[PDB]
Order: sequence, then structure tokens, then C-alpha cells
Amino acid sequence: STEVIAHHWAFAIFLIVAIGLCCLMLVGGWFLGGRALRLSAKFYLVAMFFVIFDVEALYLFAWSTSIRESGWVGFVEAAIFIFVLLAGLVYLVRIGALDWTP
Amino acid sequence: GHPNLRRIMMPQTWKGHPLRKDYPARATEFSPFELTKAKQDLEMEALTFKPEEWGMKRDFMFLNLGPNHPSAHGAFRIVLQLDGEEIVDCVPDIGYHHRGAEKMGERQSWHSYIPYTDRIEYLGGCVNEMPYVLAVEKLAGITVPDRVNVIRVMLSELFRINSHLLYISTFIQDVGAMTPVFFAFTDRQKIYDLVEAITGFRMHPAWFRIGGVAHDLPRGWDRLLREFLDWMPKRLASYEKAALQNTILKGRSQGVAAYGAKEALEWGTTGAGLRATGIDFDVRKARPYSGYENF
Amino acid sequence: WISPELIEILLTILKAVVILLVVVTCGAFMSFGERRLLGLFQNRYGPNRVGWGGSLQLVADMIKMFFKEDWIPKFSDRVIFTLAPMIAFTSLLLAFAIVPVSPGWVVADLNIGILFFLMMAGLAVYAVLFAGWSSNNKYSLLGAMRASAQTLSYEVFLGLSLMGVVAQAGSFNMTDIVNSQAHVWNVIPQFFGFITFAIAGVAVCHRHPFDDGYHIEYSGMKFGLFFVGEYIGIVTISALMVTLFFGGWQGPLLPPFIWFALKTAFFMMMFILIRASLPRPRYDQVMSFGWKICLPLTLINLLVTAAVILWQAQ
Amino acid sequence: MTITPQNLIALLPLLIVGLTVVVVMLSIAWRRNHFLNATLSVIGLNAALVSLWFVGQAGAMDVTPLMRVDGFAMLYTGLVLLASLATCTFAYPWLEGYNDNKDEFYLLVLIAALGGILLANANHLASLFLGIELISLPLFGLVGYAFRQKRSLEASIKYTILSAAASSFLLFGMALVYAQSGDLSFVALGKNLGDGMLNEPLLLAGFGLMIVGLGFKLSLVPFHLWTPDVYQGAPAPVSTFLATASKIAIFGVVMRLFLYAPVGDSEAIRVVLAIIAFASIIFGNLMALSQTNIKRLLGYSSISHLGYLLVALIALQTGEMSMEAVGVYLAGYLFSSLGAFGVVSLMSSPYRGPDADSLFSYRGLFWHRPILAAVMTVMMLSLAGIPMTLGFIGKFYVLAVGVQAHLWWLVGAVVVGSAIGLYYYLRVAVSLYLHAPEQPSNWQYSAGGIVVLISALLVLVLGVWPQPLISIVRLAMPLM
Amino acid sequence: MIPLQHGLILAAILFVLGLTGLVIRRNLLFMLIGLEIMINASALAFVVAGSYWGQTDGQVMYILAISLAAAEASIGLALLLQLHRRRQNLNIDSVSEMRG
Amino acid sequence: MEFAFYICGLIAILATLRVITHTNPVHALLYLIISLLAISGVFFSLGAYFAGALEIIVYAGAIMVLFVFVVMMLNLSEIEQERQWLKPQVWIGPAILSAIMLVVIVYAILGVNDQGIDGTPISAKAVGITLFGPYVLAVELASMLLLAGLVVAFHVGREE
Ligand SMILES: CCCCCCCCCCCCCCCCCC(=O)OC[C@H](COP(=O)(O)OCCN)OC(=O)CCCCCCCCCCCCCCCCC
Ligand SMILES: CCCCCCCCCCCCCCCCCC(=O)OC[C@H](COP(=O)(O)OCCN)OC(=O)CCCCCCCCCCCCCCCCC
Ligand SMILES: CCCCCCCCCCCCCCCCCCCC
Ligand SMILES: CCCCCCCCCCCCCCCCCCCC
Ligand SMILES: CCCCCCCCCCCCCCCCCCCC
Repeated sequence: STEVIAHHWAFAIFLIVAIGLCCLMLVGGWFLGGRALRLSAKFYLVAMFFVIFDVEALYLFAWSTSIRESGWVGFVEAAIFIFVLLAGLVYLVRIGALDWTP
Repeated sequence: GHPNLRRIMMPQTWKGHPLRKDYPARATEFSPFELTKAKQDLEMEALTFKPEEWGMKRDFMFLNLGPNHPSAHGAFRIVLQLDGEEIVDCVPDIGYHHRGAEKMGERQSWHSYIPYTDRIEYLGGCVNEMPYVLAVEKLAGITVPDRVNVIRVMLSELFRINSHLLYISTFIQDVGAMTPVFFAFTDRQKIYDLVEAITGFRMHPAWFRIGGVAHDLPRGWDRLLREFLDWMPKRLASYEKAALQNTILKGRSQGVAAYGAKEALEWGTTGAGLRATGIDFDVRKARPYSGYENF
Repeated sequence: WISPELIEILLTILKAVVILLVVVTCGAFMSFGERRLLGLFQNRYGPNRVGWGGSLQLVADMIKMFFKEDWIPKFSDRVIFTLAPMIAFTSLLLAFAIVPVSPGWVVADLNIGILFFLMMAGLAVYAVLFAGWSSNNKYSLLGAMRASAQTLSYEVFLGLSLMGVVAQAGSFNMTDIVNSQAHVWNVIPQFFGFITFAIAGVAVCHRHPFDDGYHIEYSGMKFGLFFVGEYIGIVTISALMVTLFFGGWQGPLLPPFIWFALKTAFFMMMFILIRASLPRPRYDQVMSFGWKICLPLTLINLLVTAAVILWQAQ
Repeated sequence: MTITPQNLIALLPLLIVGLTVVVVMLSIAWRRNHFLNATLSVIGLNAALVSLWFVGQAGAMDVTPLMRVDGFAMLYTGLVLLASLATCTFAYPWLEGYNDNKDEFYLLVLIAALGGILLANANHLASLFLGIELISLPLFGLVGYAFRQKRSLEASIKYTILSAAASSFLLFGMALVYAQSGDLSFVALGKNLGDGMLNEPLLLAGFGLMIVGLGFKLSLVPFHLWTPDVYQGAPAPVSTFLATASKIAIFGVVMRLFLYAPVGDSEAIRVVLAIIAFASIIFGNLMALSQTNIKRLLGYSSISHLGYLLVALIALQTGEMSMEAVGVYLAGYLFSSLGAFGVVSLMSSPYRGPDADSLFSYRGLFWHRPILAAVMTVMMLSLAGIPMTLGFIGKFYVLAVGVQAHLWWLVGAVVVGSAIGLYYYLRVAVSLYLHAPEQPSNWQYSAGGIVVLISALLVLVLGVWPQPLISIVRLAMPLM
Repeated sequence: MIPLQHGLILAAILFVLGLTGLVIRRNLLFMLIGLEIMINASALAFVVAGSYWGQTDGQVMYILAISLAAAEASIGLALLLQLHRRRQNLNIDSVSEMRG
Repeated sequence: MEFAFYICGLIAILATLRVITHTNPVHALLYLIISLLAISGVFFSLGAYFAGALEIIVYAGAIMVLFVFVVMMLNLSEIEQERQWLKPQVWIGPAILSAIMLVVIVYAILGVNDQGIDGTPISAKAVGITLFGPYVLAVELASMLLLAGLVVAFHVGREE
């Protein structure tokens, strides 16, 4: 359609002009103007928790856009999914996995 | 028997002992060679750091907080030994702001040393002038009249309010709230208006004299004092209800670096910390001076 | 070559370019506006001497950052150093690229929408990490890992806070979301979703009170790119919560763009007031609040939203 | 499709083991109690094992577009649950000497058993893939549970890297198979092909990559080199689970895939599987000739026994008693491996620190552990296919299935590999009954001893009287 | 009008590139990177196959594939952290003690 | 739509080739992120909008974030001082093996029936419908798989 190809061209022009704007800004900044330890594993733990719960979040993302088309049995399935998610979260909290302080 | 008998005011590569009588008090001739050598020493300090000359022992990270610090209490360096986030050991590197005030005490007259007493702690002013002039009056056999005592108490309490407003603002800004420092600096401006009217200066008045004060109170000072006394309490209540009762500030503050009366006594801690440990020891009540018994 | 299809193509391209220029100029103009409004909150004026009302302060700052000596650290990774402000600008700019500001005024009427916003947040974390690592400083690196751990702790429930609005709308499209608020704005049913998304949006933008800095080695115009990138992120998050929780352009009397601009201006002023009012919590408190309170709140909110929707389905 | 309450009744072991995972999770979150969490795990596994009876009374039909519950699935679920229960029983005295957290072990065992049940009931490529991952990833944790120990960490790294590679190979195979057929169900793989064009190139390539992944999972040559290292480095109850339950579940789902898919009758896949089975039998017996260590010897034993199982699988389309042979052989192999690895686990328990050696020293075991030595030599005779043992009944079934389908190269391979196995198994037995120069007291250690004792008694009784096992395997008949 | 053959060829190219990176690199981190490349290529192949048949099954299998990929990346990076903690190097040829 | 698919595939191939031949770990992860963005563009060109969205959100927004986190943790060290993988005696053999396998897989691919991918956009609503319909147990046991990975990675990746 003409409207969808107009929106595609608008999005492409938006991306190109934004990239060109920031690149030209950096180029003008460079051109103008004269010249003259072992980290603690809690970082890995919190990033790993973010990865796992982001995958669980993607499952809930897929569920949320089709809640009406899934019916009450989909609600029961997603309630079991969310309950397992919350049991894992309670497990992580209670063993001090999510406690940054010692 | 001292554990680490090392220099604390001068750098470690210093020759002589400055407070001796045969040590020349005046500034030595500046040399770019010594500045370059000390810059190289500061650059290779992190490369050749040995945690044995600093009094420390023993995944243990080593970090330097200073020497420059983006705050209003000065610029000083702390060497931190860290287990993750926990602090295992820490020694402070001080003496970065050593002005040789006692050596200047051996170089000025009794009268011309008062401006130097002003700049010992620069939030106090006349509060810093007061013990010096009282000690000189003890040496001189001077019993000052009652109006002198009342005027000196006035200025000491005004500067105490100024310093406490600065301290509360600095603490609140260190917690993370940014507005009460602006408001309490307006309050400090009111105090400075009164102090400028009386003494002629803002933060280093040098107005106390041996036997009294430099001038009489100017005609009209009571109006400025009444204006400040009407201004202050509503602003203080606003500061309390806006920042000091904030639960985030309480969580950042309560239970942080607590100690009892034994630790305050064994370390010479005086002032608000000692009285926060429950020990009722204020100099103005225990050993009264300058007619503080009449208030 | 005069054809109405080409006319519509150029009209849509011009509208997208106008939206881009307006949002970038708004980010810069309210860098200056944050300075002025912090002055207003702190009982002073702020910059009001460079031009009428201080409006030329931004131009002077722009020129100063342009003609400042460009300096890359000698022992640093040049490509990552240049790439971090690149991402910190473009990620939230493309996040704004899906916001509908008016009926017919939208850059991309995508079928994903807030999913594209989630992609842009997942690149903004890269911007922060690359800025920290490329500086070749250990203090900056530690500060960057702490800040990125915070933004992961709040990105973990940003999408789940949006999922209540998505569930009520039944679609990922932003126009469907603003059309589902024809009767009642989503702030009323999705109030817990509103507070969780507001907290997460403030936290992933690294704004107060969620802020060994990793910007200390950055100077010249790269620091300006970081500044305008954070401000564009503020504008983008404000416009997104206007469209998602406050109807967007819907209003009874004023024109729809005026309503959208007024709601966005109120929320950006709320950002300024949030900076001026709250103190900083401790880092462990911030992550514990993100992991122990807000994520279960989003999950329970999604469950309650689904139960309410399926009850109303006859 | 929708799920009926009868479907939930047919999914009873899955729901029970998952609820046990959640309950053990919340019990660890409440208070770290080793005994209570182990008791909850074994109670959940026993509840699933006894709910298999309600599953049997439910019937045999299709619970999902993904699962099919039949007697085959019931038998394989029972074998997986028995292996998991024995793994927990051997794991408790070993974990009694473990200084770090002990409760995560039973959670990982429960999730791996859940994956085994998934693979038992699998009727779909998605279910096959998810069951393999649900088995493998708790095995990643359990193999390197004692990660402070150098060998356990090394085995964990090797198993994780190689199993991720095999999962990628398998996933690419299902991707090519789905690109060809257009359906991921087992019955619709090669269904659209006709007129003798069953050997589609893309379908054969996808099945070859899936054979690569599953042959890693079944320790088949040439995807077998991981097996002695991972078996040796892992903790002994983990080696028990990895030898029994993982192999049983993966071979059951491979049996379902080759029974249901019309492309399982392809001549090229049959010849490739024959080559893999021949090389697996011969290589696994030949590499165990000079093995002093018992774990590596049992790994090569697993390679050879899975080769015999593959020989039984090749004749699936020819003889209708191939499923009977696989079931009887897998019951016998399960009990023999449970006994052998339980003897190893009981003599390796408690865990004597990460910095100390875990050498077995089976020489002269009879003079201080006589019942363990008797059980261990019964298991070594059973794995050799010597009569009066159930392993002989399984090997007789394999030989009968190979003779019926005229797989004469495979029959000769079984005979030669059986002779080599006789050599090293009898070497282990006489080393048990020799003399040794040099070199418990709780009811869980006694429970592990009871488990290996009933395993040995079952091996002997069903070696001299196999007909009850034959009848219960004939009851485990799937959908046609 | 995009051929299924071209998408499968692209996925196969990425798969064999990930396998080559997994084999030729002694660093465990690059081995994990190669593993991520292979599993992402397999997921891409499933997406291509699902898009050819007009079915959501390819995207469902993509979702399962990336769930597996996230979990194995977490496990492998934890194992890599333990290896770097107790060996101070990531040479995978150094861990070869059990043999024969 | 064809041009976008081919340019994104070419970018992904080139970026993967730069990944498996690079020395700097952060640079290799950066080209890996570029390759993941390219493969997401491939997904968007084929109508798999949800798959590309998850490719940027999860694969190029969580997993490689974790890789970058671990690389910054290691502070990467006898790696650039060896360069053993670029000597031909190490890499010619595996490259030959991978080329042979690629040739075999491509030959198997070329003998298939192709009606062409129409690129009809498949929304996340249909994926969510089939996710909680025909694939209920896939979702539940994938939650259990993520739980298993969480427990394993917590048990291994501690410091004590
Ligand atoms: C686009 C426009 C967006 C503009 C911004 C709008 C939204 C702003 C969101 C700001 C979010 C700030 C979140 C701060 C969380 C802090 C959590 C925490 O741990 O606080 C610590 C404190 C004490 O906790 P405790 O564990 O007891 O510590 C004692 C240990 N010594 O715990 C407490 O004090 C408990 C309470 C913590 C904070 C609760 C949430 C407050 C949210 C901010 C106020 C919002 C006001 C309304 C805004 C407009 C709405 C229309
Ligand atoms: C090292 C020790 C192990 C040695 C290797 C293991 C054993 C190898 C056995 C090889 C058998 C080769 C058979 C060759 C012909 C096969 C095809 C054929 O023509 O089969 C004929 C027939 C099937 O056709 P049908 O229509 O059923 O005819 C009925 C026949 N009355 O076929 C039948 O009906 C059944 C034919 C059975 C043939 C006998 C098989 C076992 C014989 C004993 C063992 C082998 C010989 C002795 C040892 C040799 C040296 C080691
Ligand atoms: C912070 C706000 C950022 C907005 C970015 C986009 C601006 C688009 C401007 C469109 C103006 C015309 C809208 C349609 C007509 C209705 C309003 C007419 C009076 C302005
Ligand atoms: C053939 C099937 C298995 C039959 C039983 C095998 C043996 C089981 C253990 C029985 C007890 C063995 C006792 C051996 C004593 C040896 C004493 C030697 C003295 C020099
Ligand atoms: C220190 C030990 C290092 C061991 C490295 C092992 C590398 C193995 C490389 C194998 C290369 C094979 C090349 C192709 C061979 C011919 C084709 C396959 C067989 C038909």
C-alpha cells in the first residue's frame, strides 16, 4: 500500500537522519577547536538473574497480547507459570542471592 | 613502642622538624624541580604502593579516595582496604592543609596573631578567636567587663548557628537532597548581614581583642538580630520536615558508624558525638567561660 | 514527477523529520529548562542573562562544546569510546520513534511498539557499559558495573509493568493503546503498573535518585552527546507514559497535540521536581527495592489485570 | 487443543514432580534442612511412582499436540523415577560429608527426573528437545556439584560444552526436518513423501544431525569420547543418574521417534545406525580392556550396552518384539548399573573433601565389605551377559531380535564384544575377591545398602525367572 | 518470494562458522561465544522453516531455543568464572587431566 | 524486503567471521551484537516480528549483556601474546572440516521443494495463542528449565 510504504520511508529517513545527526555532531566536535581489580561475583549473579527473569518476562509478553483469545485455562496456565516464577524469586531472596549486602 | 612512627603533616621526604626553634619559619624559595619530583612521586605512588609503611597488614582491593575531594570540608586522601564493598582497614593521609599556624604563633605578636586564630577552622570565626583571647587575657591578668562577655557570647552563638547550618546542609547534600543547602545558605546570608554590620567582615572577622572587642556595637544591630530571630525557626522546621524526617535520609543515616561512650572517651571525641553517646559534657556548662553562666 | 503518491511520501518523511528535530531540540532546550526549573525550585533564577530569559545559554553551551579541544585518551579503545555516546543518543531517539503525538502524526506505526522501546533500553545498557570499559579507568569501570547492575534490576520489570496496559489493550501497537483509553485513562486501572513503570523509567534513565563516575574521561562534544542523550531519554519516557497510562493525545477540549504536549510537559516537570526533592537511597536498598517489591508487584498486577479482563468477557 | 481433567490425570507424574520441585524450593527458602528436603524429594518421587497406577487406569491417549501417554511412557517413567529415587538414596550419605549447600542437589535431581518423564511421554519434536535440555542442564549442575574439586569442575566444563554443541546440532536437525515436513509431530516426519521417495535429502540431513545430538546423549561412537571423563569426574550418585536415567529416557524417546516416524524405515538411516551400533559395541568393549579405574570402565560399559540397545532398535520395523527386547534389556541394565554405581557411591561416601582423592580401590573388598562385594560381583556378572542374571536375559533378547531381522554383522559384533566384556568384568570380580594390603553408621547408608541389595536380588531372581519382567514389559505396549 | 533455500543456507553458514569458532579457539570464552553462535543459527533456521510454512511453530521453537541459550550461557559463564577463579587462566587445553 | 534480508544476512555472516577470528574479547562481543542485530533484521524481513523483537530484547539485550559483564569481570592475559588460532597449522584442518560439512548441508538444502517465503507478518498474538494452546507443557517445563539454569548458575557462580 501507499500508506505503509510512506511509513516505511518515514522510519528509514528517521533512522538515517538520526545516525547522520549524531555522526555529524561527533565529526564537528573532532574537527572544530584547536588542540594543545577483582570484582565481586554479585555483578554476575544479578546479570544472570536479569537474563533468566527476562526470558520468563518474554513468555509473559507473549501471553499478555492474547489473554482474551486464550480464555480462563490460559489464565490458569499463566498463573502456574507466574507462581513458579515467584517461588523462584522467593527462593532467591531467602538464600541471600538477591542481598547485595552481606 | 609506637607502631608506625611516621610523619603526619609534612611529606615523608622532609628534612628537619618545623616546630623546633632553630627551624626557619618562612617559605623556602620555590623550585619547579621539587614540584616535578613530587608529581612523579604522586604518579608512581599507585604503581609502587606498599601496605606496610602505611601501618596496614595483609581479593583485598586497595583504593585511594582522595586527594582531591568534591566537598566543602576540604581535600584529603583515604587509603581503603576492601573486601568487596566492606572496609577491612583504612588509614587517612592528612597534612595536605597544613598552614603552620602554631609556628606563626611563634612569629606574630600577641595582638597581630588574632587573624591567624580566625582561620583555624574557617566556619567558626569568633568562636575560634574566643579561646585565644581568653588565654591571652589570662596571661595579661585582664578581667573583662560583663558587656564584653555578652558581646563575645553573641558573636560566638551567631557563628555557631552559621556553622551548624553549614553542617546540616552539607550532611543533607551528602545524603542526596540538593535544595536545603540553598535555603540554609540564604539563612547564612542573613547571619552574615548581621556579622558584617557588627564586625565589618563575613567569615574571618578578627574582631575580638585582648581585653574586649575592636569596636562598639553599631547603632541598629538589634533590628538585624530581631529580623534573623524571626526568620530562623520557620526555616529550621521546614528543613526538618523536608529532609531530616525523610525515611530515605534516615535509612542512609541511622545505624551508620555508631559508637558508645567508651569509644568516644578513648578517642578524645568531643562535641556532638560525645553528647550523642549520652555523656553530658559541654564546656559552657561544666567549665563556664565568658559569662556563659548568665544564659 | 508530480504524483500524489510521491506527495504523500514526502509529507510523511517531512513529518518524521519534523518530529525528530522537535524532540532533539526539546531535549536540548530542557537541558536548559532543567537548569531554569532547578533554579525555580531552589528559590533562584538560573541562567537568564544570555539572551532573553537565558534562551541563548544553550547555543553558547553548544558552541563551547563544539570548539572545546577533542580529546580521546591515549591508552583507551577509540572505537568503543566513540561508540558509547553514539548508543546513548540513538537508542532512546529510536525509542521515541514509535510515540504517537497526534492522530496521523507518528513516525512508525509498528506492530511491536513498546517491544521496540524495550530493545532500545537493552541497547542503552550497552551504552553505559561501553562508556565504563572504554575509559580505561578502574573506578569508572566499577561505577559502570554498579550502574548497569541497577539498570538491569529495573529493566527486569520495565516490560512487565507495561504488560498490564498491553493486556488491557490486547495489542502491542501504540495507537491501539491510546484508542483503548477512549473512556478512562490507563492510570486509573493500571495504577500499580503506572508506579512501577515510572520507577523503572526513572531508574533506567539513570536519573535522580538512581545515580567513581564513568563520564569523567568523556569531554568535548561526546559529553554533550551523553547529556542530550539522557535528556532525549527523559522526553521519550515522558511521552511513552503519556501515551500508555494517560491517554496520549486524547482530550475533551484542546487540540490533541496540545493535550499531548501539556501532559508530556507536566511529566518532564515531574522529573525535575523528583530530582529537586528526593534524596539518594543506598545502592543495596535500590536493588532490593527493584528485585523484592516492584517485580512481584508487576506480576501480581498482570494476574489481577488478566482476571479482571476475563471476568468482563461475556 | 484444550486440556480435560482426564488429561491432568494422565499427566500425574509430571504435575507431582513439578509440585515437588516447587515444594522443595519453598522448603529451602524457609530453612535449609538437608533431611527434610531429601525426604520431600523422595516423597514426591514415590508419589509420582504410585500415581503411575492412576495413569494406567486412565488409559493411553494423546495429552497435548505434544504428549502421548501409553504403557511405553508408563514403563519409561517408572524406570526414570526408580533411577532418580536411587540417585537420591545414594546421594544423601555422599552429601552428608559435603560442606557447601546440600539441598540444591535434590532440586536438580527432581528437575532432571521431570525431563526424563517429559522424554518418556514425548510425541513431538518440541517435547523431545525440551526433555533433552531438561535432563542435561540439571546434569550440568550435578556433574560439577563439587566444583571445588578439580576433576568435577573439569567434567562439568566438558559436559556443558559438548552437550551445548550436541543440543545445537540436534536443534539444527529438527530445523531442517521441520523445513522439509512442515510438522513437528513424530507421526508426520516424512508423511508427505511418497512413491518410494522416503530418502529426501534435507530430511535425511536433519535426521543425521539429530542422530549426532542423540548419539552424544547415548554415548554412541563417535560421539562417545566424553563418557569416561564425565563419568569419572562427576560425583558417584551423579554418575549413577547419568548412567541410568538419562540413557534410559533418551533411548526411550529415540525408540518412539523411530517407531512413529515413517522415515524411521529408511534404508540409509538403518545402515548408519548399524555402523554406529557396530562401532559402539566394538569400541566400548575394546577401550575397557585396560581400565584400572572403575568409573571409566563403567563408561565404556555404557557405550557397549547402548550399542546393544541400538542393535535392538535397528530391528524395530522388522520384528514386533523389538520394543519387548528394549524394555527387558533396559530394566536389566538399569538394575545392574544401579547396583554397580551404588557400590561405588557407598564406598565413596561421605564426601571426603575437595582436596582429597576419590579413588575406589576395589581390590580386596570382600574382606571388609562382603555384602557390597557380593552385590558388586553380581552386577559385574550381570553386565557380562552371564546366565542366572537379568543382563543375560536382555542380551538373549538382543540376540533373538538380531537373528530374527538377519542382522548378522551386529550379531557377530555382540558376540565379540561380549567376549571382551567377559574379560574385563571377570577381572573386576576376581580383583574384588583378591587380598588387599591396606584400606556409615547411619540408616541412610543402610538404605543405600538395601537399595543395592534389592537390585542384586532382582538381577538374580529375574535371571533365573524372567517371566514377570516379560509380562510387565508386554503390558507396556504403545499406540499403533 | 524469498527462497527457503537461501534462509537455510544462511543459517547453515552461521552454524558452521560457530562450530569453527568453537573448535579452533582454546579460550573458553570464545568457545562459549561459538556455542551461542551455533544455537542462534539453529534458532534462525527454525524461524526460517516456520516462516516458510506460515506457522507460529518456528517462533515457538525459537522461544524454546533462546530459553535454552540463555540458561546454558548462564551455566557456562558461571563455570568460566570458577575456572578463572581457581586456575587464573582460560586455556581449555590446560584442563585435560583425566584421559585414557 | 528481499534486499533487507540479503544485506542483513551478509552483515551477519561477515560479523560472525570477524567474531571467530578476533583477539579482543570486547571487540568480538561487539561484532557478535552486530550479528545478532543483523539476524534480527533477517527475522523482521521474514515476517517473524516477535522473533526479531526477542532477538534484540533477549539475545542482544540480556545474554550478550551477561557476556559483556563477565568479560569486564575478567579484565582481559597470554591471549594476544600467543595468536595460535591464526597460524595455519591450527585452523586449516577445522576450516576444511567445516567447509566439507557446509558443502554437504548445502547440497542437502538445494534438493528441497521451495515455494518461497511470502513474508506474511506473524504477530505475537498468534504466537501467544499457540504458546498457551498446543504448547502448554512447553511453557511450563521451559519455566522449569530456566529455574534449573538459575539454580545451577547460582550454585556454581558464587565466591564464598
Ligand atoms: C515521566 C515522568 C516521571 C517522573 C517521576 C515520577 C516517578 C518517580 C519515581 C521515583 C522512585 C524512587 C524510588 C526509591 C526507592 C527506595 C527504596 C528503599 O529501599 O528506600 C529506603 C527506605 C528505607 O528502607 P529500609 O529497608 O527500611 O532501610 C533501612 C536501612 N537502614 O525505604 C523507604 O523510605 C520506603 C519508601 C521508598 C519509596 C517508595 C516509592 C516512592 C516513589 C516516589 C514518590 C512519588 C510521588 C508521586 C509522583 C507523582 C505521581 C502522579
Ligand atoms: C565369532 C563368533 C560370531 C560369528 C558371527 C555371528 C554369526 C554369523 C551368522 C552368519 C549367517 C549368514 C547367513 C547368510 C544367508 C542370509 C540370507 C539367506 O539366504 O538366508 C536364508 C534364510 C532366509 O530365507 P528364508 O526364505 O527364510 O529361508 C528359510 C531357510 N530354511 O535364512 C534363515 O532362514 C536363517 C539363516 C540362519 C543362518 C545361521 C545363523 C547362525 C549360524 C551359527 C553361527 C555362525 C556359524 C558358525 C560360526 C562361524 C565362525 C565364527
Ligand atoms: C515533548 C513533545 C515532543 C513532540 C514531538 C513531535 C512534535 C510534532 C508536532 C506536530 C504539530 C501538529 C499536530 C497536528 C495538528 C494539531 C495541533 C495544531 C496546533 C499545534
Ligand atoms: C552366576 C550368577 C551369580 C551367582 C553368585 C555369584 C557370587 C555372589 C557372591 C557370593 C559369595 C561369595 C563368597 C566368596 C568367598 C571366597 C573365599 C576365598 C578364600 C581364598
Ligand atoms: C594439545 C592437543 C590439541 C588437540 C587439538 C585437536 C584438533 C583436531 C582437529 C581435527 C581436524 C580434522 C581435519 C579434517 C580431517 C579429514 C576429514 C574428516 C575425516 C574424514
